[PDB]
Amino acid sequence: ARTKQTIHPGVTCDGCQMFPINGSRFKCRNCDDFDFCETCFKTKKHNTRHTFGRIN
Ligand SMILES: [Zn+2]
Ligand SMILES: [Zn+2]
Repeated sequence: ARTKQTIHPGVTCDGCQMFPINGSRFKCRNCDDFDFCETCFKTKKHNTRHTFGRIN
């Protein structure tokens, strides 16, 4: 059964252009408007001084 909504309306992964992001959203806390899907957050490097907040 579908028990949680996991689509993030209006949110594109900047790493892979997933749209909309399905699953956990990782928003950069330093960039104004930068987001990763989970695969990209675990897979792609960003700015080493930047940190992501998880939005599930
Ligand atoms: Zn992605
Ligand atoms: Zn950033």
